[PDB]
Parts: sequence; structure tokens; C-alpha cells
Amino acid sequence: MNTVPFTSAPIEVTIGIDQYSFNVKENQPFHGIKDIPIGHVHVIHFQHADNSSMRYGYWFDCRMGNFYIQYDPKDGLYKMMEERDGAKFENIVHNFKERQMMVSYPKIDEDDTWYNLTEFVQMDKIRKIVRKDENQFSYVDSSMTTVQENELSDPAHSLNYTVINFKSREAIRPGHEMEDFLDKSYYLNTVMLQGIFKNSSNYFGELQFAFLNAMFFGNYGSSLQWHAMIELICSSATVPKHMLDKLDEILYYQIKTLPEQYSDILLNERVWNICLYSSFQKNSLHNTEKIMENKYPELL
Amino acid sequence: GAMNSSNYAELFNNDIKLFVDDTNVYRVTVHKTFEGNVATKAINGCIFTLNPKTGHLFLKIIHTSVWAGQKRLSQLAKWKTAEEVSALVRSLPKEEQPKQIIVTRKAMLDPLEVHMLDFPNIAIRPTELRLPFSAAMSIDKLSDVVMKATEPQMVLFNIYDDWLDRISSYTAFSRLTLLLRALKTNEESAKMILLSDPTITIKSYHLWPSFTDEQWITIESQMRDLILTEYGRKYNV
Ligand SMILES: CCc1nnsc1C(=O)N(CC)CC
Repeated sequence: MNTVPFTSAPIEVTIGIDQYSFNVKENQPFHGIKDIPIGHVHVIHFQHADNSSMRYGYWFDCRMGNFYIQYDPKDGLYKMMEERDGAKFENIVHNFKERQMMVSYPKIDEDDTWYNLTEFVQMDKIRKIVRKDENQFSYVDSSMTTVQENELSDPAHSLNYTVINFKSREAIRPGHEMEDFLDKSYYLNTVMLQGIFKNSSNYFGELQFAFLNAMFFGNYGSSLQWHAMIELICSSATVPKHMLDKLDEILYYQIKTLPEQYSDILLNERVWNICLYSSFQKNSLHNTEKIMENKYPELL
Repeated sequence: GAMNSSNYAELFNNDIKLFVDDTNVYRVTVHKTFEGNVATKAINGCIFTLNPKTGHLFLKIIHTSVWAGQKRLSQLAKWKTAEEVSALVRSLPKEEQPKQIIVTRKAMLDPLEVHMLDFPNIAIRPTELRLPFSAAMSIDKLSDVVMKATEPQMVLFNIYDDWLDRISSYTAFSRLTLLLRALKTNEESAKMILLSDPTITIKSYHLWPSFTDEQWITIESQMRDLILTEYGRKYNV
């Protein structure tokens, strides 16, 4: 079980770890988060009490280092940092635990929500989407734009998701215009899976990461990316059977975890209606269709 | 964006453009099978591709053999239209290629867009005008060449005959759309008006009769009456 200690909490902030969120008052004696499950990526995120503008946070994996949070009064945010001195860190953590100044990541997940949301998400892939090689962890916030959004500005702060564009030469084989536009299997299976992502696990990892940035930070480009990766599968007549079954499990847990009051913004009517009711795979997403019907039948 | 009443003069500027109408590409007669069920039999169609400034018409004839053994023909027709328009553009010298293509029906946008991916600087535009180009098959010479075709074939016409020697493109397009709107609303009356006087003929190299300027005014006025009429006969006004 790993720990992310906090130097202090000088400004009133809502702190979330995974799908859990808690409020910390100004200068409250808060000194971090313990009992974090090993073996998964995690995200710690922040919304200040005084400016709900800018949700921001950090993706990390405690196997890759000892990480802590410290408020910076110049840049005005909670920053993640790495402590290289292993014994300085265990000592900090041990003393904070002894004074019981750390909240505990909750132990029971009867439905393992977090595993199911991050099953294919790896740190190494996150670090290629979010480029900042001097740090082992990755900063993301509400306002960051995607490479594709930038095409249609600062590249050092972009989300480098894989570009998907259904009316592009990459998507459409010359001479197969109609075939490839109405059945995107060649773009899914040959261009993206075999060529770009190499396997479906990596495709699913980017799809899951895009969803999580959309949900936790309201990142619009990430929501665009999540829906495009869904639509590319649902609009392919030929999809490996293991992928379709896994996709149903993936989307089910994403829809299950979504705030009920955010479905007006984070869910794209057109994509979901086409995917569940018109696409080639309209019949291959029973659990996702079941939970979308019993939870957002308005959208449909 | 979309072409409408507000930006109508843009059709006659010096940027090359083409209208594409696909309404006569897939044509059928619906009939009864010996078992009493209904079947369609296709007849020859055409893509109507028109330069509104010069009157040049690229009439691509769509022979019924193109549908043999194909499914979902109304959807295929849109993609066949876009394939043939893209082939026409690639056949033209660069300085003759259009800068815009305006489709008369919005369902042609994605098919044409995908076939023209190689041409990123050719704008594909819908329109809010309800143009009467479906009535092109009421022009006897165009109908005749479509029905007689035994293979795929491109035929070139000038739909303005020699009008541009005496009138502007704006005025010629207005006359054309009036004639076609009349043929669409009441083809019989329209054709009666155009041929009523046996002394005005159609030149072998023309599509319409050789009216003097004065006779065109008379004709145009008779066509307006017909259109308003039918708009009464229809609506009872
Ligand atoms: C996420 C750790 C945590 N920190 N403060 S309360 C709390 C917790 O266990 N919760 C939030 C009430 C369970 C839903």
C-alpha cells in the first residue's frame, strides 16, 4: 500500500483520488492519502474552493517512485513532486501516519470500479499522450487542447491523442470510398489496430484514459476522443469477438461511474444512438445498452 | 457555407463553379410481378453537372447496367454520382477545375466530400435554393440522348444555347430556372408554350427555340402565369 503525503493544505480545495472526492478547509491539518492500491495507475485531482475554473490533477503509478503534493503560492496550485531520498520519504510518511493526519483510500470495492476503468491504462502510454519527460507523473487540466483540436496552440501543453478522422485519406482507401466510409473495418483493424496501436489493449487504454480525463477534468477534447474511438468500433462491420465483449464491459463501467448530472454535456447523443441502435454492433453491447436505457433514456 | 438568396450573385463571378444534381441518376418504373408483388425496372439516368456562368453542361449518362447485381441502389446512386463528378474534375486541366461544387441535395455532401479528398481546396457546398434541375429530362434532346444510350457516355451541351451573346449569365440562369420550373410544375402546358408557333424552330445545335428578344419576353411572361396558376390550381387560390 503506497502513500502520497501532502506538505500542507494552505487553500480550501476539493481533492479527489480516483472516483472518490473529499473537501479540505483552508490550513486544515491535512497531510495526504495512504493505503493507495498498488498495481493500478491513479489520479489525484483538485478543484479550488474559490475558482471552480480549472480542475487539474496528476496521473501517477506508485511503483515508479515516491510522489508528494506541495502547494506553490506563486503559481497558485497544488504541485506533484518526486522525492528521490527514499529514507527521507518513509520518515515523512511514517511520522504523518503516526499523527493520523492522512485520509485512507477506501479498502472495499465490491464491484472493482477502479480496476474496471483503468484495466488497459498504462503509465508509459499516458506519458506519450502527455509529454513532459522530466517527470514520472502527468499533469492534465480542464483547458488543455488536443493535437487534433489544435489543427482546426502551445504544443508543449497538448494532449497527444491518436488522430481519428472519418473523412480523411488515412480512413478511406482510394477506390473503396463508399465501402470504407460506410464500413470502417479497414480503418479500425488495419490502420489503427495493426498499424498504429499494435493491439486492442493499447486502443482500449487510450479510450479509457480519454474517458477519465473527460469525466474528472471536463476536458472537451478528451470527450471528443472517447466518442470517436467508440464510434470507430461501432461503425465497423468486422470486429474481433474479444474486442466487442471487452468493449461492452468497458463502456458499462464508464456509464455506471458518470455523474448523473453530467450526462447533458459528456455524452454525445448522435454517437450513442448510432452505436446502440443503428450501427453494425447495435446488438453487441447488451450491458452498456441495458445501463444506458435504465439511466439516461432521455438522451435516447 | 450554404448557397442561398443572400449570396446568389456569387454564382456569376469569375471563380469556376459547378452545380451537381443527382435526382435523375437512379430512375425506375414501379410495376407488378406475375405473383402480384411490386418490382422496379431501372431506365437510363444522368448526372446533371452545370457551370451556371458559362452554361456548359456535363451530362454523364448512367446506363442501367451499372445497377446490375447491386444492393441499396438509392444509396449507391449518390456514391456513383460522386465517383463520376470526381472523375470529371480529374479529367479537366488544373486551370479548368472548379473552386466550388454546389450539390442540389444535402445527401450528396459526404459522398462527394469523400471522393474529393484529393482536392482539399475545392469547396463542397449545399444550397438552400430549391432548384428545378430535376426537370432536365423534360428537355427533349437531353431525354433522347439518355434513353438511347447503350453504354456509359458523357455528352457536352450548352444549356443557354447562344443566349450569352445577348444577355448576361445572371439573366440566362434566371431564364433557365424559369423554364425548368415551368416544365416541372406542368410539363404539358410548358411544352405547348414553347412550340405553339410553328415558325420558331430549334436549331439542330440548340436545345431551346430561337426566340427574338421580344418573343422571349412574351415566353417568360407566359411561363410565370403557368407557375402562379398551377400554384392556384394546386392550392385553390
Ligand atoms: C477517499 C478518502 C476519503 N477522504 N475523505 S472522506 C474519504 C472517503 O473514504 N469517502 C468519502 C466520503 C468515502 C466515499
